[PDB]
Amino acid sequence: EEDKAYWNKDAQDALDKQLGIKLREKQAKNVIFFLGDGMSLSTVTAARIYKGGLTGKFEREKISWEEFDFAALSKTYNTDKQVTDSAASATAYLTGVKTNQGVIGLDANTVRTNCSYQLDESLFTYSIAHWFQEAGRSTGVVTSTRVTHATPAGTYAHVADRDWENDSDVVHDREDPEICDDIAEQLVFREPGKNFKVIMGGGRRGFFPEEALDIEDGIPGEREDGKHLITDWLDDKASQGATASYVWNRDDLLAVDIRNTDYLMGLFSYTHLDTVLTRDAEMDPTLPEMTKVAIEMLTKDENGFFLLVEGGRIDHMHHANQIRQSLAETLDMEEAVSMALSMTDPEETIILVTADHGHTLTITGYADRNTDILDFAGISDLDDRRYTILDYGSGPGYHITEDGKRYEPTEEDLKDINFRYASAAPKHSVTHDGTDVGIWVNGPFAHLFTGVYEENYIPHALAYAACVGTGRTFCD
Amino acid sequence: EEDKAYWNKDAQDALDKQLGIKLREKQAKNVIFFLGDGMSLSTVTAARIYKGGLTGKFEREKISWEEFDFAALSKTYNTDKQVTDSAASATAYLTGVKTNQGVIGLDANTVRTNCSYQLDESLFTYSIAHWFQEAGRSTGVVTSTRVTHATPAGTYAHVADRDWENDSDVVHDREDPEICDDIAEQLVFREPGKNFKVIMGGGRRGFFPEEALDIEDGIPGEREDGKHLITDWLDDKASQGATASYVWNRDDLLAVDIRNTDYLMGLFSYTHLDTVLTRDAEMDPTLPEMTKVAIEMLTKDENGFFLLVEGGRIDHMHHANQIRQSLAETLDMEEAVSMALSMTDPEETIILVTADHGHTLTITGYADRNTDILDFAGISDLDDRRYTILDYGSGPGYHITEDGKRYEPTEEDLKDINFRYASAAPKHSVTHDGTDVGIWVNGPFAHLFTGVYEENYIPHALAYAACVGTGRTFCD
Ligand SMILES: *[C@@H]1O[C@H](CO)[C@@H](O)[C@H](O)[C@H]1NC(C)=O
Ligand SMILES: *[C@@H]1O[C@H](CO)[C@@H](O)[C@H](O)[C@H]1NC(C)=O
Ligand SMILES: [Mg+2]
Ligand SMILES: [Mg+2]
Ligand SMILES: [Zn+2]
Ligand SMILES: [Zn+2]
Ligand SMILES: [Zn+2]
Ligand SMILES: [Zn+2]
Repeated sequence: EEDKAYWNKDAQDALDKQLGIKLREKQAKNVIFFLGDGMSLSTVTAARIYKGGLTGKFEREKISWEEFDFAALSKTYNTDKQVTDSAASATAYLTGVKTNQGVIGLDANTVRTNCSYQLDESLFTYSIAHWFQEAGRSTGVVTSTRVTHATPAGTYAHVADRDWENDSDVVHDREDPEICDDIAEQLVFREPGKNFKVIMGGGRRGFFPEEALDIEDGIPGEREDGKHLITDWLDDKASQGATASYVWNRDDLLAVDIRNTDYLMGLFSYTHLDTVLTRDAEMDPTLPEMTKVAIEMLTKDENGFFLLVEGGRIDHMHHANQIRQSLAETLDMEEAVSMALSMTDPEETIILVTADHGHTLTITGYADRNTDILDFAGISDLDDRRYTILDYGSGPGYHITEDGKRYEPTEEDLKDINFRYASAAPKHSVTHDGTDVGIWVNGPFAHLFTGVYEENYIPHALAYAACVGTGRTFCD
Repeated sequence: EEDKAYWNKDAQDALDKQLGIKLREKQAKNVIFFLGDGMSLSTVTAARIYKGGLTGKFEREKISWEEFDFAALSKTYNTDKQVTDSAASATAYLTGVKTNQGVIGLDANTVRTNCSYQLDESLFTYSIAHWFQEAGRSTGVVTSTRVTHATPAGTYAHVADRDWENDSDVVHDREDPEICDDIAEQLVFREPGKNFKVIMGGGRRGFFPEEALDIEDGIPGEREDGKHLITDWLDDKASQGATASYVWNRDDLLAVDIRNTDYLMGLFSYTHLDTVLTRDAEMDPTLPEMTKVAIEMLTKDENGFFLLVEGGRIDHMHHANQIRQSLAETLDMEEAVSMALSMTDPEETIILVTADHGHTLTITGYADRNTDILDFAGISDLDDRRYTILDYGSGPGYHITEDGKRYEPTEEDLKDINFRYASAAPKHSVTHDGTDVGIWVNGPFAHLFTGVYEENYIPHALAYAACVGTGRTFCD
């Protein structure tokens, strides 16, 4: 059992592992950046125990990226808010500069929602993908969200409001769609987006007009400027003499001819991809399946590549206080990191996992070891009503019953994938959490991540190791 | 302002600092171990912003131990509970073995509250203070809690229930005080406690009987066996030919003759010491003042020393959801680390800061940069009532008004040092939180703390760097 000799051997071994660490002081060829949107340290702990429940190891289970020797903390406050949104944080960890709430790829001079600031080049921050391209290397993005959402957008767009995913969004804010480029336009017509070898995720809707109908669903598009950006993208690649493929389901993705495909656009939903627990496994590729194909394509570039993979709906599930779903999203991303580890060489590939910000998830006491993380924890000594292990500081989970008592979750509630666990402060969408988030790194220069950093440090460190961009460099 | 150039220089400097790290691969002569009881990562972030509010730096401020280059994460589950108490965690991080809820210094064979198990030497786990003693080096302990409380007790005691601080506690559990040694007894009559050079904190009550009255307050003691343990402690020291001092107030501590004093017992309260915001600064020494004298005493040992300093009422305040007091307790500990750093030599002294377990504190959005961390964050779009930036997943803060609405905190509330910030799940005493906690380290072999570790790894790593104990060692 877990007795004295057991823990002592457990510690001495972790000690041996730690004394056996070999530093990797060699250039990074490849960088694969995983981003769990909203993935607080409490999400990671709870997901570890959730995973353990599936495997039978329970609290002793390990999350794949926790096998890395280097972890660090990341401070996420931005230029105007203590609790950052997904846009300003992406600008920090992908372009190296902190910024204002709702702004992508522009500095804190920006006034949110005012398109004029996205016309001023001096205010532009440039992404690590931009740097990889400037260096003659390939770039790609994979996400479970719309490919125009804040996180992926951070690798290529410069907009004064992250809501401006397509031209209908710009118009909704009374800005001029003729001069205010939306994110979907930027991905297809401007750098670095137009040079991405791989683009996968959701958001077909932002790429074709109201007059046209969606592949698969036949839902009218959102564009109001008549542009058919997917065909524009396909034509552009063809006119360059390259082979390009556009796919929208799992079988077609898996059937892609990797050796002969130069460019791959895979858009698997009109909107964000379906969540792990609701998706049709036949029609939707999983995060690890996208990750795999992406790596397969990008690794043809012998000079190296940068790929962003986002576990994006972790955040959306937490916003609704839908903790069961949030944990399943998280593990989809944990399995993708394992996919990436198994396919690449650590003497040449940095795998970095982080979060853009947290969520107000907490893990309360005092359930026994091996208890399902999503179960009840006990009964309250104040109102004699049950409470769950997991709960939140903010969100719609807060519930005063008709007779003015605290809602008591039931056993049916716990199993319901749409059940909202309790919060302390009611809100229609839970707020993000301002606590520092984790960073975990493996590969070349993984030891540049030991302490506590400003979130914007990340890419500057990554550029040093990869030898890209205009800052201090390993090759320098 | 915080524009593009600003953030880029910020990151390049942090990068320069990182590339300048020099490893310390030399033996540790000294080990100073700071333990923030219940000091979750969210507590550290919130305390960082709280400190900034005092210094005018706000979210840009840095906690002293955040200047260290090495941080790591610690997994705190124990052998029977997902969310650990202070007793089992202390056993883990001070003796290197995880154990059952409520148990100190025995392994998981122990059945809580069954004294028989504390009679079986084969189930004993030994503390890093024991190991320093065995190596001919000095040891001490400083805390804001009773000196018999779980945390300090982890350095010396072996009991089947952490409630057994004095004999009256043992009797209350129907165990035999004659053969079931309470914690206060063990500190004075058994090793390693009898050999500590320094003992500071509170809890005089556990050391003298009901028939006797407290120095200072004249409160009858708790002991029911007539023992006067302080005079037993003094007499033991004198009969060894050593000088000893017993002090109970700040003036007297500060007046202690350091060069001529071999042993120091400073007990400043009948019970736990008063909280930072309620203490009488003339009568009670601060956590940094204790730390200073402790180091002054223990550094006379040319062979080295181990010192535990606990910021212990962080936890007690969180239990009541009293967040304002928790943050002041935390900063008292932050200032002690600065005191320790300003007095010792990093080529020879490890300073490690960690928590035993967290608390369910969250940092909600969306207040502006520079907003007082303890202020309101905004108004709920569900019930049109204010909510605070800080709140908890568990505790007595949950409050449904008489008319069945969500209590609305007032401006008066926020300034009241006894006001209980809102929780999501009502409980008389908030539960601890199961989320991983931080570790931050400086000095020799600080680079043994880089990733993610079981909480019991800590002392094994510390022993290696200090060359103590029976495990793998740097001197080996
Ligand atoms: C948007 O910014 C421009 C550019 O300086 C300014 O002239 C204009 O009035 C701003 N709009 C608003 C609504 O503040
Ligand atoms: C306590 O432990 C002893 C020692 O093995 C055992 O004989 C005794 O019955 C136990 N007491 C309880 C309450 O189980
Ligand atoms: Mg996202
Ligand atoms: Mg304690
Ligand atoms: Zn986000
Ligand atoms: Zn969000
Ligand atoms: Zn504790
Ligand atoms: Zn506690």
